[PDB]
Amino acid sequence: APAEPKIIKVTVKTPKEKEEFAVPENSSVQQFKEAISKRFKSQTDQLVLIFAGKILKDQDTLIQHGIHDGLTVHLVIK
Amino acid sequence: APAEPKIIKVTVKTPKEKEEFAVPENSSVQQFKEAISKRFKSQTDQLVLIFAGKILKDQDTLIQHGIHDGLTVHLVIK
Amino acid sequence: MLGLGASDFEFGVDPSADPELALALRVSMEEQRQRQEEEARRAAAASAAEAGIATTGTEDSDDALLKMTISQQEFGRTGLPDLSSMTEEEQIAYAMQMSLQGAEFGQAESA
Repeated sequence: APAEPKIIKVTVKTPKEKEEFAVPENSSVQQFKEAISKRFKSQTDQLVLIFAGKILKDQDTLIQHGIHDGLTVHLVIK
Repeated sequence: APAEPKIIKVTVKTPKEKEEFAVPENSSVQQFKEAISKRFKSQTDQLVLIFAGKILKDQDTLIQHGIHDGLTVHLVIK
Repeated sequence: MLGLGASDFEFGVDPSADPELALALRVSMEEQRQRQEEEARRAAAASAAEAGIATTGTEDSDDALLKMTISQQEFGRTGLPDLSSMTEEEQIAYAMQMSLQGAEFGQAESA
């Protein structure tokens, strides 16, 4: 399976708990937000991702930020 | 032609030069490395093949990668 | 005065007036550091293995001089990057890039 897009697992930490999500390394933040929103049953408009000391939004990309497998993201709902 | 095994000539390219080796299309990477290493007098321990944008190893086969008669390969010595 | 100056960092300390955000970012930075440490120690561990397998010498100073001399020469002769001068990974990457017929953009910070 020599596919360019490799699924990566990112540990999402939230005020409620932490959960690891698996998504394509070339996935977008919006896609990741959708996955997280489902697990936490939250909204992508209320939850904000944090990484590299900067807030990650839909305009941002996972790989663009250097978020690969075995990474730790900070989810902030508010 | 497809019926029964068939000898193919693979063109190996090395940082020193390139050469064509005739071997059955059912030749494995390990066998191919041995053939190239013999002519170049190198070792499979440092012999690494490249093709399809992916480094070919003894764990793969020539035909498995699509290597046939007239196909080219990028040999890299460590 | 510190008070008037920098506006007493009233909002230059807790983004959006939320100290939590500052802590989240700090932790995030720390998380990256932890990962970086693993990679840093990984290279050291691998390097140690190479040293053990290979012979042992105390010509570290001489090696540093070679790297500095070759580094300056490499830049000047960037137009002609000899494979021998470059590392096996660099040579391998070059072949891989050609295989993809121009892998990646090949440029940093598009402008």
